Formats: sequence, C-alpha cells, structure tokens
Amino acid sequence: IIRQHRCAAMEEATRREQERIAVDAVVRVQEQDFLENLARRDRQRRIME
Amino acid sequence: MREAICIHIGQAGCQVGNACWELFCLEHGIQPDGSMPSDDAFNTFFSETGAGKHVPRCLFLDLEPTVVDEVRTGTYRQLFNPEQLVSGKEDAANNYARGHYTIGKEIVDLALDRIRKLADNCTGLQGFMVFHAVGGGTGSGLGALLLERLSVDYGKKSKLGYTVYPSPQVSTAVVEPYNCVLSTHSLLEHTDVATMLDNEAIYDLTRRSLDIERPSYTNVNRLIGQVVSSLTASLRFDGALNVDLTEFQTNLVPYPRIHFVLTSYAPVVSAEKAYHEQLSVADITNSVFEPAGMLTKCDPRHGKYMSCCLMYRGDVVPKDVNAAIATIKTKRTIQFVDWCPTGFKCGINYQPPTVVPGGDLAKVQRAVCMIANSTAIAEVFARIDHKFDLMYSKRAFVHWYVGEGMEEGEFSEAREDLAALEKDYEEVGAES
Amino acid sequence: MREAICIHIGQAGCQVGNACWELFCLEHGIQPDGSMPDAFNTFFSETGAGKHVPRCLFLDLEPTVVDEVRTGTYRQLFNPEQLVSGKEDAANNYARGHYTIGKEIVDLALDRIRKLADNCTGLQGFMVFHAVGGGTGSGLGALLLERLSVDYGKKSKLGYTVYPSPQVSTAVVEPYNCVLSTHSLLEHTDVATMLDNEAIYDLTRRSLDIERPSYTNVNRLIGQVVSSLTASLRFDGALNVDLTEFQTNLVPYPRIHFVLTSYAPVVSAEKAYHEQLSVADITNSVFEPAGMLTKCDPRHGKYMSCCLMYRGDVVPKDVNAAIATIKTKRTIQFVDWCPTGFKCGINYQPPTVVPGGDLAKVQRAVCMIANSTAIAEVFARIDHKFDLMYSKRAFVHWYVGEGMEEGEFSEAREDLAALEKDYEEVGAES
Amino acid sequence: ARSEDDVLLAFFDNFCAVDGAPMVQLTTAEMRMYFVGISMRMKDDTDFELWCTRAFCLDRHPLYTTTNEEYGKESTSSDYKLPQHGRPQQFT
Amino acid sequence: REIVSCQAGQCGNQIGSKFWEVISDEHGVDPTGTYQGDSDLQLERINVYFDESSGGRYVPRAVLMDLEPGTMDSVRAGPYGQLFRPDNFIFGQSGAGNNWAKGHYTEGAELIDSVLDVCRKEAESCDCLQGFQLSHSLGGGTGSGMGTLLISKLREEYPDRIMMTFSVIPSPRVSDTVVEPYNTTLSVHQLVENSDESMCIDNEALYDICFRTLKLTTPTFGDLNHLVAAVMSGVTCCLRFPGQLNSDLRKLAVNLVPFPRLHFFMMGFAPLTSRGSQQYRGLSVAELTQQMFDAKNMMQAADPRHGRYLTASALFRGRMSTKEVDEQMLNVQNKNSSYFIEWIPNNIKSSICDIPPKGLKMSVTFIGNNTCIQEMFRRVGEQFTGMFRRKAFLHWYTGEGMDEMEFTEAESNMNDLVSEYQQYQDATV
Amino acid sequence: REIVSCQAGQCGNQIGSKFWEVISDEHGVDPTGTYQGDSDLQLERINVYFDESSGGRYVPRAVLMDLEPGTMDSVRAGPYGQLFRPDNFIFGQSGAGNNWAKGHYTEGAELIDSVLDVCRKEAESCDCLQGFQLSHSLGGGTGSGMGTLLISKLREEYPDRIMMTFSVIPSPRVSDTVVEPYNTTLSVHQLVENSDESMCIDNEALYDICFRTLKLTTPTFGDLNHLVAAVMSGVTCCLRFPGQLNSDLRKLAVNLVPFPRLHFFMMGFAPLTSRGSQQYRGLSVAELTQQMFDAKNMMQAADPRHGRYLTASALFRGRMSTKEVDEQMLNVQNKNSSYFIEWIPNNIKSSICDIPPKGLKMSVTFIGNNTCIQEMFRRVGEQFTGMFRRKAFLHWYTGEGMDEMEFTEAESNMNDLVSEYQQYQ
Ligand SMILES: Nc1nc2c(ncn2[C@@H]2O[C@H](COP(=O)(O)OP(=O)(O)OP(=O)(O)O)[C@@H](O)[C@H]2O)c(=O)[nH]1
Ligand SMILES: Nc1nc2c(ncn2[C@@H]2O[C@H](COP(=O)(O)OP(=O)(O)OP(=O)(O)O)[C@@H](O)[C@H]2O)c(=O)[nH]1
Ligand SMILES: Nc1nc2c(ncn2[C@@H]2O[C@H](COP(=O)(O)OP(=O)(O)O)[C@@H](O)[C@H]2O)c(=O)[nH]1
Ligand SMILES: Nc1nc2c(ncn2[C@@H]2O[C@H](COP(=O)(O)OP(=O)(O)O)[C@@H](O)[C@H]2O)c(=O)[nH]1
Ligand SMILES: [Mg+2]
Ligand SMILES: [Mg+2]
Repeated sequence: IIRQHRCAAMEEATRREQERIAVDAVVRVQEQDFLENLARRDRQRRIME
Repeated sequence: MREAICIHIGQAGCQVGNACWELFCLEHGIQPDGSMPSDDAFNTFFSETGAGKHVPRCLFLDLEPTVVDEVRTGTYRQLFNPEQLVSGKEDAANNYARGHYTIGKEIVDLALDRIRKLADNCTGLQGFMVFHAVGGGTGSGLGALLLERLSVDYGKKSKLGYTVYPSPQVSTAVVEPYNCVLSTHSLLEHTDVATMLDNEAIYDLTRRSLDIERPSYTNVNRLIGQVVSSLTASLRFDGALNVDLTEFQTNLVPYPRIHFVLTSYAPVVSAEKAYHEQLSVADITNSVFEPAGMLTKCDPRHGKYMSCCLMYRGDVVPKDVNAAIATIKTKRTIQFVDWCPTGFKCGINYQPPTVVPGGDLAKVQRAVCMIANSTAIAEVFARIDHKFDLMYSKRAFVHWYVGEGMEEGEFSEAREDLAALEKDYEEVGAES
Repeated sequence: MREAICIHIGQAGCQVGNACWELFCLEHGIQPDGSMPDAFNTFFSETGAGKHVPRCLFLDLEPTVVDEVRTGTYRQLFNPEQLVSGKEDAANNYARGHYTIGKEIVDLALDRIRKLADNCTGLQGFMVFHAVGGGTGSGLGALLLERLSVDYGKKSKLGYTVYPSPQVSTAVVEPYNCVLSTHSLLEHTDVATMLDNEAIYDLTRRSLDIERPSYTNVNRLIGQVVSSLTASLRFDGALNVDLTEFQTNLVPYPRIHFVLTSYAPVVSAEKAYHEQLSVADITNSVFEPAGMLTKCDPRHGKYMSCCLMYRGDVVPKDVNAAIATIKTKRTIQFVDWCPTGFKCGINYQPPTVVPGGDLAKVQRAVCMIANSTAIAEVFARIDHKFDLMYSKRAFVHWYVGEGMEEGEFSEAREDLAALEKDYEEVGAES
Repeated sequence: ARSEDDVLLAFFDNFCAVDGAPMVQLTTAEMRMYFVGISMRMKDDTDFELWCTRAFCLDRHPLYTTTNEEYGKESTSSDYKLPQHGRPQQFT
Repeated sequence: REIVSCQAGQCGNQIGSKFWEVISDEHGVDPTGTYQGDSDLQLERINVYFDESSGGRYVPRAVLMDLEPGTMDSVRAGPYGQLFRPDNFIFGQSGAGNNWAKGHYTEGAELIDSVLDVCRKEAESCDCLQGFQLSHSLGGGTGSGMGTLLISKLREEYPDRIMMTFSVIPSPRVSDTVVEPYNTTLSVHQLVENSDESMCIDNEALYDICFRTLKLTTPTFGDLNHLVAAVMSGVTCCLRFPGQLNSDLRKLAVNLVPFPRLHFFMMGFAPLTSRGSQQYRGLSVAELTQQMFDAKNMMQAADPRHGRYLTASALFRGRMSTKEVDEQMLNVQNKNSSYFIEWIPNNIKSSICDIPPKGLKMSVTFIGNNTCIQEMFRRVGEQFTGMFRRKAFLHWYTGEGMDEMEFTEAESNMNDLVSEYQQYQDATV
Repeated sequence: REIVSCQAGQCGNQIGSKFWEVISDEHGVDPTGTYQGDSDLQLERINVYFDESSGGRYVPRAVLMDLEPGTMDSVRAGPYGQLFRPDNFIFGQSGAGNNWAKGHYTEGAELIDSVLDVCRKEAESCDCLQGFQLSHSLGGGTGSGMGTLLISKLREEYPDRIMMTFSVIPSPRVSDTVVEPYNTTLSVHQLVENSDESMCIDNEALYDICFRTLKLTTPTFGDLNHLVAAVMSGVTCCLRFPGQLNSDLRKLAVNLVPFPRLHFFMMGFAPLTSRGSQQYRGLSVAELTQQMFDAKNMMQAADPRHGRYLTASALFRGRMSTKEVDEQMLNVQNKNSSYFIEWIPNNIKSSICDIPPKGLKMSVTFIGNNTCIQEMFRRVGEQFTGMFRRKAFLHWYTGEGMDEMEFTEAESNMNDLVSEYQQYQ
C-alpha cells in the first residue's frame, strides 16, 4: 500500500511538473512586446500624417 | 498519570513540534479536531476534557507570530488550544541579548503563567520536553530565561531539552556561534539532560538511507519527532522493560555537569529498501552503532562511550537485545570507558513506531533509538568554540549585544564556561 | 546450511546470473516476485515475509545491466542493493578494471560480500560467474579474487569463467585480458571451470537443431550445468556430493584446478522422443568430444579426474555398468597413477525444463566436470595469441596508461608457460 | 473565481437572441459593434489593446525487445512446482 | 510587523511607485484599491505594507514627498496613482534645483516638519512598527539632502526602529548633473550617522544587467526600476509570507553588520534571463546559485572579485530543500574561499520563504557587505576633491548657508568610511 | 555515460543539426522538446545526449559555433532548430574568410572564451561525462581552426575524457576551394594528438554512395547529413540502449587504436538500398556483413584492396543472434586473411545492441582503422607541398599573426603520420 501511495505521490509530482510547464509557457513579456509593436506602428502612422 | 509537558521555543522549536505532535496524534489515534472515534495511553500528552476532546499538553513560543499563526491557520487548529500558543510582536532576530533581556521578559511571565495552567492540571508530571535550537536569538535567549524560571519555580523536575546546535559545517547565521556559546551556560546549569540535534548528520542520513535528493526541514523534524516518540513511548505503552524519565536520566547522567547526549535512530530506511531486507534486532543495533546512522556530527571512534541507552520498540525480545549487546561489546571498533563496565541501558516496548502519511520513513516490525552520553561531544564543543573565538578576536557582531542591554564580560564568561565544558569532558574521559 | 554465495561480474556474469537465477526460481518454485504460490536455503535467503532474496551479488562497472535487471521481471526478487554498478565501464582494460576504476567499487563489493556472508551460517563457498575476455570481468574479477582469498582464507571458491575461444573472438585485447587474468585465476581460485562459447555453439547447432544460437541459449546451458553441479546438496540422492567432496577428488595438485565440462543428454523436443536415453547412452554421449562445453579434444590429452553427477531416475547399477563400459573402450585414456578416476554423484531430482527454452524434458541427465591434460592445447593457443600480439607491443599503451607496469605482462606470460609446463609434466607417463 | 466553462457561457450569453436560442451566425458588423461596446466600456487605449490581445491572441513493445527480457518472458505462475525429492525434515 | 515607506526626490518617487506596483501585484491589490488576489496568504500579512480602510481599500503605508510638484502630478496620474493617500502627497512650490543646501536647509527645512507630521501620523496607526524605508538617489538635490534630513529626524524620534535606505548612487558614466559628487559627499555621512542600513544602487550596473543579462534592446527607466523593485520586494519577503526559515530587517541587520558603521550593501536579484532563453534554461537552484555571485547579475557597479565579502545573506523564495539551498552555499564558500574573509567562516546567511514571486518558480535576493563597496566611494571622493580644490560650483551652497567647513567635514567622513572599508580587506588573522 | 557535443563551422553546424534531428526522432522527442515515444527504453538513457530543463524539456547537450551568423540563423530556422538552447548559439560578427589563421588565432581565439565557458557549464551539468564529440570539416576556415583549438583546450581541460571528432575531409575530385590543403594540413597535425579518436568523412564517397548504393537521382547536403548522422547515432547506440554485447567510447578506442596516434577511422553504414531494391533485398546478418565490408558502401575515398585492416569494429543493432555474427567475422577473417594483418589475428570486434535504428530490420555501423587512410593524407600533402614550394596564398594566412614555420611544421607532421601508416601497410 505504501508502494502504491508513493507511486501516486510521484504521479502528483509529475502533474505539478505539467502545471509548472503551463505557468512557464504563460511566462506576458511577449504580450508587452506585441503592445510596443502596436505603439511603434501607430507612432509611425502619426508621424506620417 | 505520568504526564509530560512539551514546550517548543522559537522557530525551530515550533517547526519540530509540529511534526512531533502530528506523530503523537497519529500514533494515539486522535483526529485533528481532537477526538478518538474508535486505555489511558494518551494521558501523558493529551488532557481529556469532559466534553470528550483531547487537548495537547504543549506550549508554543516565538517572538515572531509567523510560525504560531501558521499553526493557528493549519489543520490542527481545532486540536490546539487558543492559549498555550503564545506569540510575540517582533522577533529576537539572532540576538541572545534581545531574547533574554528586552523582549524576552515581556513574554516570559505569560509563558510561566501558561506553564502553571498546564502543570496544575497534571497530577503525575514526569517532566518537561523543551525543543529549541540555540542558534536563534529566541531559541537561545528566551529559552534560557524560561529554563531559568522553570528550574527556580518547579524544583528538580526532570527536563529533557532537544537542541539543534550550530552544525559545524553548514549554518544559517553568522551570530549563531555567539548565540550558542551564550546559551550553553544556561543550558548546562538548568537543563537536566540535553540532546544533540545538529544538521549535517540528519541531512546526510536522509540523503543516503532514505535515498531522496531533497531532504528538507520537514523531513528533519519528522525524524526528530520519531526519535522523541521512541524515547517517550516507554511510559505511553506497556513494555517488557519500562523506563520513565527519572529511570533513564539516572542511568544516562554519571555526573551532574555532564549530561549532553548523542542520538541515533534506526532502522531509518527508505520505503523501497523496507521489505527487501531482513531487519533483525542485531542488524538494527549494528546499524545504530554505525557512525553513519547517528543524528549528530560526532564520530564515536574519536571518543569514549560512557553510558548508552537503547529504546527498543516492536516485537523485540530481551533475547535479541542481549545478543545484540554481546555482539556490540565483542566488537572492538567502538570503545567504552573503563570505569563503566556495563554501560548499557535497555527499554523494551511492544508498540511499533507509526509512520505519518506522506512521510519518507517506512513502517517496520522493530526500531531502536540510541541515546548515549559519550566523550564525542567534546569535539563538537571545540568546533563551535573555534567558530566563536576567532569571531570574538576583534568584536564582530558584538555592538548589537552591547547596545541591547548585555555587559561585554558576559561573552568572556560564556567562553570560559564552554572551555570548562571541554576540559571537564577531557578530564572525565582520561584513563584512570 | 550448505549456502553457496553467487557473485556475477561483468557482461557475461550478469547474463549468466539472469539465466541461472531463472533456472533456480524454476527449480525451487519461487515467483519472479519472490514467493511460493527448505531445499532452497542454499540459494535463497529467507526473510520474515516468506519472500526469498537470492544469495547473489551482481557487480559491474557500467550501469546498463544493473538497470536492466532492476527494470526486468526479477526486479521485485533481486535486492535493490547487491545489484551494484559503477559509473564508467572498464572498457576491455584489465589495468583499468584492476587498478584505477575498479578500486573505487571493490570496497563496496566486499561490504556486500560481508552482508551475504553474515546472513548465512553454513557457507559452503563462493561461485563467481565471469568472462576474462572483457575488462571488468577480468580485472575486477581478479581483484575480488584477491580480496576474497585474503578475507576468507580456505573457503571453497568456484569460478565459472568464459575464456576466449581458440578460433574466434569478440575483442582484440581479449587475449591480453585473459593472460593477465590467468595469474589470479590460478593462485586464488580453488576450482575454475571452462565455459567458452565455441563448444556451446557447436553443441547447440549439432544437437538441438537451432539455426540461430544466441547468448540466451548459451547462458541457459551454463545455468543447467551450474544447477546440475549444485543440486547434489539441494536434493537427496543415493550418492550425494558437496563442494569440498568433489574438489578433493577433482584437483590432484593445487596448481591443477581447471576443468572441462560436458552435459548430456542435451537434445530438442523432436529428437528426445526417438532415443533410449539410458545411463550408458548418456555416459557415452558425455565422453563424446562433441558434447563438451569447451572446445578441447580429450583424445589429444589424458584424463586424471572426472566428476560425473547424474540427475533423475538413474541408479548405481547402470552407473557402474556405464563406468565399466568407459573403462573397456580404449578410445579414451586415463592417466597412469589414477586408476579409478571417477567421482560419481547421484540426485533424484531430474533437471527442470526451462519453459520457452530449447532443452527437452528428460527423465535422466548427467554433467561431467573433468580435470585432464588436454587444457594444454587451449593454453598454448592463448599464449601463442599473446606472444604474437605482444611481439611488437600492440595495445600495450592503453594498459600502461592506467597506473600499470609493463613487466607484469612478461610475468603473466611466464605464468602461462609454467602452467602449460606443469600440465605437460603431470600428464607425462611414468 | 470561476472556470473556463463559466467564462465561455457568460461571454456567449451576450450573443443569445431574444427568444434565448444560442445564436451561432455572426458577421463582421456585429463583431465590430461588440468591439466598440468594449471600447466605450474601458476608455484607456492601452487597456483596450491589452484586453483585445489578451482575449484573442492576436499574434500568439514490439519494436523494442530485449534479449535479457526474453529470459523470463514466457514462464508463468503455472510452471512453478516445488521439487518432489527435497531434503528431509530439519532435525537441527 | 508594519513597515512604512517614504519616497524622496524624482528618482526615489519613481522607484517607490514601481515598488508599490510590484508589492500590489504580489499581494493581489488592484490599482483601484480593491483586493483580487488568488488566495488568503496575500491577505494574511497585508497589513505589513498596506492599511485597511472602512470600505476595504488597502492604502499603501507610503509618504510620497518631494519639492517639485511635477513628480507628484506624474505619480498621481500614473496607473497606480489612485492607490496612495492624497494627504501623503507633500510637495513644495519651487524645486531644489539639484542643490543639496536648498533641499536640506532652505526649501526642505520648512516642509520637513509637515513630512514628519504625516510620518508620525502613519506610524502611530501601526500596531508594532517594524521600521521605515526611504527610497531616494544621492545624486539629486532634494532626493539626497532633504531625504537625509528626514532620516536624521526619524532617528531622533524613533531610536529603536530600523531605517532601511535605498540610495541610487550616481555614476559619471551615467552622469546627469555636474554636482553629483557634492551631493553624494554631503549625503553619505548623514546616511552613515543615521540610517541603520544604507543600500547602494549603481545605475551603471542597472544598465549592465539590462544589456548583457536581460538582453533588453531599449530598457527604459521602468525596466531599470523593475530590478530594484524586485529587490525591495524580496528583502522583506519572510515578513509578509511564511517560510521554512524566517527572517526580517533586524535579522539581516544583525547577521550582516559586524561593526556599527559597516552598513552599506550591494544587491543581486536572481534568476534573470533573456526573453528567448526563459523557458529553455532550467530554473533550478543550481543555476540560481551560479548566477547568484557573478558580477553581471549584481545591480551595483563594483566588481566583487576586487573585494572580500565581509558578510552576505540570501533570501530565497519558493519551495526548495535545505540540501539544495545550503550545501551548495557552503560549496560556494569553499570554491571561492579567497573572496570571503577568514575571520568570519560561513560569511553567508540563508533564509527561505515559501511564496515565490508571482509567475516565477523560485527566486533569491542577495544582500552582501563586501570590501568592494569602497570603489564607488573612492572614485567619487576623487571627483569631489577635484571640484572642491578650485571651489567650483560652491557659491550656490555658500549663499544658501553652507560653510566650507561642512564640506571639509563631509570629505573627512568620506575618507574615514573608505579607510574603514579598506582596513578589513587586507586584514589577517 | 552522457556525451556532450559541439558543432564547428557551416558544415559542422548543418551536419550536427541533422544528427540532432535524427537523435530526437530516434528517442521520440518532437521539436517542442517534449517526449512522445512509445517505449521506456527511450527515456531510460535519454540523458546521454539530452539534458532535462526545470520542465523536463530535453535541450540537446550541444554547443554550436561559427564566425558567420548566417548558419546560426539557418539552423534556428530549421524544423528542429527550436530544440536547442539560445545561449549555446555562440557566434561572431565577421566570418573566418575561409582562413585557418583567422579561425584559430585572431577571431577564434577571441571567441573561444565563451565557448569553453559554455562547454564547462555543460560538463558541470553532466553527472559522469563520457566524452566530448565534435563535428566539423577540415577544409574550411572557421570549422577547421575553431575545431582544432576546441580539441586542444578540451584535451588540456579534461585529459582522461574521450575525444571523438567527425572531420569532413575534402577530396581533389570534389574540391570547391583552393585552400583545403592548407586548412587540412594545419588541422590534422592537431587532431593527431589532441583527439582520442577521429573519423573522416568524404563528400566524394558520400556522393558515390548516394549515386549507386541508394540509386537516388538528386540527393543533397541533407542526404549526406542523413548518411553521416546514421553513423553518429550508431557509434554511440550502445551507450543509450542495452544489448547482448554492449560497448562504449573507451571500448571502441581501446579495441581500435593499437598505437596512440593511429586513430583515423574510415566509416561505413548498412544496410543501404533504394526504394526499388528494398523489396528485393533479403536482409540478414550475412547480407549486412557483405554490404558493410564492400568498398562502395564505405564513405571513405580509400580503396580497401590498397591497404590492410589494422582494426575493425562492427556495431550491430537490432534483434539478431550472436552465432551468425560470430560465423561472419570468423569466415571473413579466414577467407580474406590477405586483407587483414597477420600479427593481430581476429582484427574485428563485434558489439551487439538490441534496439535498431527506426526504419530497418536491423543495421550495423563499421569503424575501420584501415591502413589505406594514408592515401588521402598523402594526396593532400602533395597538394600542400605543391602550393607551399611556390608560396601560394601565404600572405593571407601570415597576415593574421602567423608565420611560415607552422606550415613547415604541419607538412612534416602529416608526412610522418603517413609514414607511420605506411610502416604497417
Ligand atoms: N532541526 C531543525 N532545525 C531548525 C529548524 N528550524 C530552524 N532550525 C535551525 O535552527 C536555527 C535557529 O532558528 P532560527 O531560524 O534562528 O529561529 P529562532 O530560533 O526561533 O530565532 P528567531 O528567528 O530570532 O525567532 C536556524 O539557524 C536553523 O538552521 C527545524 O525545524 N528543525
Ligand atoms: N557465454 C556468454 N559469454 C558472454 C556473454 N556476454 C559476454 N560474454 C563474454 O564476454 C566477452 C567479451 O567481453 P565484454 O564484451 O567486454 O564483456 P565483459 O567481459 O563482462 O566486460 P565488460 O563489457 O566491460 O562488462 C566475450 O568473449 C564473451 O565470451 C553472454 O551473454 N554469454
Ligand atoms: N532607477 C531610476 N533612476 C532614475 C530615474 N529617473 C532618474 N534617475 C536617476 O536619478 C538621478 C537624478 O536624480 P534627481 O531626479 O535629479 O533627484 P532630485 O532632484 O532630488 O529629485 C539621475 O542620475 C538618474 O540616473 C528612474 O526612473 N529610475
Ligand atoms: N557532407 C557535407 N559536406 C559539407 C556540407 N556543407 C559543407 N560541406 C563541405 O564543407 C566545405 C566547406 O566548409 P565550410 O562549411 O565552409 O567550413 P567553414 O568555413 O570553416 O565553416 C565544402 O567543400 C563542402 O564540400 C554538408 O552539409 N555535408
Ligand atoms: Mg524566527
Ligand atoms: Mg560491460
């Protein structure tokens, strides 16, 4: 039973690793880059106008 | 009957007490709300109430509210009393002077009042169980003050103190040697028996025996709580050779000023390793006497065994107890002091140790805890003395203590007392 | 009581250990999980759980084989310890496996040996399975030989060694490893047994009609031979034999302790049912040069001691009849000073057929381990190999660059010369 | 506070018809009407851009067999019998 | 328990604004003041930095204070400007004009009384005040002199409290004023005398991290301030969140300050990776320790190899083990034993807290007292002496009321501090 | 056990990237870095080449370098380019200009500090580093110079670790540069001491293989990279998968290097067949042996009849029986004792691995330390002497701080290496 419990704990650790994969893939900097892309684009457009 | 009152002082004390009390509750079958669904075995740790609820005979202290508030917000909040859970407003912060002179006195009176309220209930109080690491300011200062008050107001009741001394290699403070040297004086004079609990030994034991790459503070506290439960189960459960607090402290303390004792618990084996080995009594005794299985960074071969006590739990029989003792005596690798021929204490219990869910330990037929007074403590005392003296050469981290309200000569007094400890150890261990 | 401690070194050691422990579990009815759904006391150490841990120690320098064992079917049977390997292989280097990379694991190996020894109270001896062709099986094996001899004294020591073939080989430094290893195999092995792959392949091709012989079949046959040799103390018999019992009658002199092996009948399922596998027939098949496990013709040498161990429904009646027939026919010759030359063991437990294997279930079988002068031929072959490859210092730099002295090649070659000389001397007539 | 399903249902309820049937046919006109509704919902241009990019992501075994495994590959539990001619009862 | 912050000068105001942004993000507090955090731990010790209102709004325990009304208007119009209490916005009419004397004797002197009134107002509401933290830059006029006046008054009023000071040390490679040596020399002695810890930030190293470590193409002042904001968030992590090994301001003071005047520190925030190499690199504690002590991760511009660490302390965030946080710490102590002073073995303290920064798996903040912190002080005293030899840019101070004797005393204290740093570098046991 | 790899130059970068592609496919690692294999054995020893990040993403333990960033951009844009780590994409601003001097003394020397920093970081990450692998071409400037300085520093930092190099050696028939002899002479004289084992790959022989053995109309550098990546996988297969007769780097070195400086191996792979002939080929151990031992299959432009085999190694992969490989080796030795060396009978080692490469019944790789490897060294030495008697292109190489006398050293080092092979020839 302890063997099965430790295997379940290892599976839970793997699930935690997958969740940390999810949060790492989440890891906003790219979104700020997109926002500044829009910023430089529209400043360029205003400059042309 | 046979009550034992637990005090957990400081951050380290509270964390180790958490694991110790979870182990006590699991082994006594007490739910976290404080009830036993389905025998006066808990009487030493839990006070039975009229409503049917069991309240532990514990007192948590810390000048910083973090650990006590974590306990209050934890699962065992219903178990633990709203009182006996004292908190401060600002921590000692690695300052024995703070913990002993300025912020310790504003809380020591309440601590003594709570201790009185927990002791007048007790009718057969065996003694006190003080868990505190001397590295911290409140573990050293507040612990020292509380020990002084308890000793002066409670007579000669037995007092065991589990202390996590500054480990010789790894440490988490620079003022920690100062705190250890300062608190050693009080711990010597007022604590009846002291138990070494340094960190490298426990951590290496967990790395090698338990085969886990991340041994952490929870695992260390779990092991320490297992040791405490093994030591104190003799009065909790019926055994072939019952020993009480006085019973083993008399056999463990040869002289009043030498009571510091080494500890080693085994079989401390990994779950995977558990059923692939024939854990016999002789095998576990040999594993305990192996230096690698000790929970203190003091190798026995550099010292002299003086008086060793073995707490056996499980299906152990006096047969195998005596056979293991005979084999250990025949082995020449370990050496006992000449003037103490027997040098062996044995206490047998039929209650096997219990393993908490999620713990690294594995439940076994039998186990044994070694508590031994030996000369090996002199070397760790010398290591911390060398840790301290070169720092004290030109007053490093001393203005804090000077301005906090401590006289400068107290450091020299603590240095001299510690040096007296090593010299007394050497004198007693010297051959007749 | 009568425990035999198995130690398996290197690639071949681990493979033969897997095969022999499969056979032992088959014989004693022990699950791969280690259970029966005390004739096993010699190989399986009882614990409290009724599960039986084999009295074995697997040692290797590279983790592939130990990982495979820990992942395979017998993971729950074999102890998590006693199954140890280093981090880097000896890499066909006797010097590496004996001086540099094996020294950091010999201490743990002897710790595990102590753990095996203090568990048993009636240790009959040690049995090391290895091949001297490779690096670890030669060097680490030799080092364990010295440590076992110095730590145990006159305890019985069987080595089942796969020497390099006289005709083909799977390495170029294999002759160097074999020559460097024979020194230890002569000074600290009480009985050494020749198990090269040639005669096993030939026997498999000519008897079992196997078009694709493999290490699997070779190791199965080796395990059959080991089980036949060890079953005398495991099961009752009319004429039981023990380790010392057969050693004292197999080795006439301390330096003459290398033995050939021949197991028969060894036939497939189709062929086994067309033959009268009687005692005389199986004895003749054993003494046939085709049936041996090592490529070494008896007719070119002289026999001095044959230990014949029969299993099954054999009887001393037909045993003596077969011995008389062997004496009568002159195609084989025995040495002048040893008229009897026969040590006979009888066991009532017939060899268990390995399911999914190649052997056929046979009522009676017999394994013969023989000390004879014919080993001079294979020693001459291996020493001519060593001299030819050592004349102009081939691969010697690899050996030397591992804290190794170039002169022990020469002293080992002198040891081979002395061994061949003493075999010739003992085989010389009066 | 809620889940993905809760957010999806809350967002799709705004596009339901008067009678309550889940309407599934949208066009660019009402898409842009929803967009301008959000535009007046929050007036900061940077926050509107962040909301839109955040909600739409604008620019974001038979093969392998072991000969060592072949050892115990075929043997089963039915082939494990204790030896018939075992050693006699231990009198020691 | 409760800690209260004061922001002085333009640089201090902006660094404090982004610091409050980071704290609000960590504690789940919206710019509108309402709570939106994921769990209860963010509310358990939210009173350390914030104060609750009747309506549930969490107003930061902050005093935003500076002569120039422009910075007040900018920070109030900023994204989190509605979070602060308007009565905590204290500002004058005319700016100090990068004049230490103007900020300390003439313009800031009249307004420091009201600043002290609002600071005592905010402190009396605290159940148990842990201390103050002043965010400022020593290169400015009102951000250095008037901030030092604040620190002096706070020392005179609250003796036992801890005044952290986060001072942005000016550097001529990133020079913005021809009076920075004067301001720094006049402010460092006050920082030594009054502030319990004075933590140095070098804008050179800020740009160095933003270039060679974070690989930011155009790291603005916001990107510069994120690192210091993370440092200020991590320095007080164990106060606000539970951990396996707690610590606080007094912990760090006692375990990092061996002598009363040796209380200047240099910071390090780890991990720090580029945008592309974020998920590629294994965010493990081994890589954390590897990036811990190197100069490129340190946001103070003085190479630590030229000096010896008097003391160090690492405050870790995240779920990590002791055999992953301390044994390798001793391994570093051994493999760079030359750079650690021999008379204090185990120069480095470890502290662990459970809650990591939002988004990041694990982190650590470095607080280190090293002999190399005197490089800035020597190499700014050189410029101060060069300018003061010819009495350049001095008529402003003399007219405001400063005598040259005060400048001589300031340089004497400069030399005393650099000598004290030096005579612990080559010392032998 | 784990092996850390490096790619130098444009040739080395392309071929190493393709090797990483085939290894990722073999171990079931998609370009996203995750594992989607169909066995336990794939993850059992995936740490040999891949290092797990904090997320379990398996970053290749590879260091990619070239003075030109164009090949860095190309390898990044490749389908598996996202698998690697950006910090290992170390490169310069100015190219080597096809100059060994620039690649070894001026630009490569100034760029090698970060290179060794990355390599030692990978070594520290490694638990028990089996060896360093390098892949490059001796005919280029940055590949050859950069790689030679690599092997030098790697040897001086880790003496006992196994140094494998995959050197693409130019041939006169397929030469596409005028300074291949200069670069190769200045590189082989470093490879002959600093590298534990070197394996030479010929574009001419690769083209011949693709033309005739594969019957493929238009293979490319991609197909040549296929052919050499199969070799790279097969040489270290036994370090990643179990087998009846396992092997590793040091086993190959000790069994194939009779004398310290004879470690230039000529390679071959099997089986290779076209689509039309795949159904006609009856794959077996004997067929593998003959199609391995024939000259046309080996990608060395050196005829085996012109030389004798010092040592040979056959790393077989797949489900097979050892009796037939033993028969094949013994029979080939007996029937071609003329092709083998008399004073080392049984010149051929055989290793068997259970896991085959995907796409075949079973396969084999050939390590050949044949004495005919001296042919290309002799011909390129003749090229170098012809140029260096008339002082051709010397000013470009000497302007980078170098002088005449190291070319004079290199030509003599090649010459006496050729003489050493000739002695056993
Ligand atoms: N065995 C063990 N040791 C601990 C534990 N917690 C802390 N320690 C060690 O004990 C030493 C003293 O504890 P501190 O961290 O100073 O906490 P404290 O003793 O309550 O003192 P303050 O922090 O001022 O409240 C630390 O340096 C730790 O290394 C624990 O749970 N178990
Ligand atoms: N009969 C038999 N012999 C084997 C087997 N495996 C390896 N060998 C022997 O091992 C010799 C080659 O040596 P290696 O391949 O180096 O194996 P080793 O001797 O254990 O040395 P290592 O590879 O370092 O472990 C061959 O000549 C075989 O005789 C096997 O499964 N059965
Ligand atoms: N970190 C950081 N530093 C700044 C910022 N703005 C200005 N500084 C620094 O502050 C210095 C000038 O301080 P100043 O604003 O004149 O101080 P004040 O006049 O007293 O308010 C310059 O050297 C800048 O390097 C900012 O947003 N962040
Ligand atoms: N087999 C093979 N050879 C290549 C490949 N790419 C280039 N080469 C050869 O390498 C030589 C040029 O080497 P180069 O990459 O320019 O070396 P570098 O300048 O040092 O990087 C040419 O003669 C090609 O024949 C490839 O992908 N495969
Ligand atoms: Mg604390
Ligand atoms: Mg091997």
